[PDB]
Amino acid sequence: SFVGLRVVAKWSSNGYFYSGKITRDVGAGKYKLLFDDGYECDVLGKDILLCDPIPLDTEVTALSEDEYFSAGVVKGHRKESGELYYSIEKEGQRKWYKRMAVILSLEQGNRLREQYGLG
Repeated sequence: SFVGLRVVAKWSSNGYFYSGKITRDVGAGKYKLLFDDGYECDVLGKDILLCDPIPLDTEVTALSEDEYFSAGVVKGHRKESGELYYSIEKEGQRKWYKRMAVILSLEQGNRLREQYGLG
């Protein structure tokens, strides 16, 4: 089963995909998500990506500490102390981001559904 897996799943009300874990198989292609912020919703398998971590060379949206957002490209993954960090390149410069600071826009997550989606 997919229960217990880390995924990146769409939040339908804004179209963005967020990291979380499947907690239940609701049936018929639907799954219960527990997002990493503690929000929970049912999500269709087609809107769930099996990528823990989000892949190298993927376009993502990085969250900066003052509620700004920007696109960047994943160039690294690191483990430090049981936690995942992403190295994100924007305009030739790389910066590190914690897992919750990296999300996918609708257009960024849709690109991945073929290879990673649970549809």
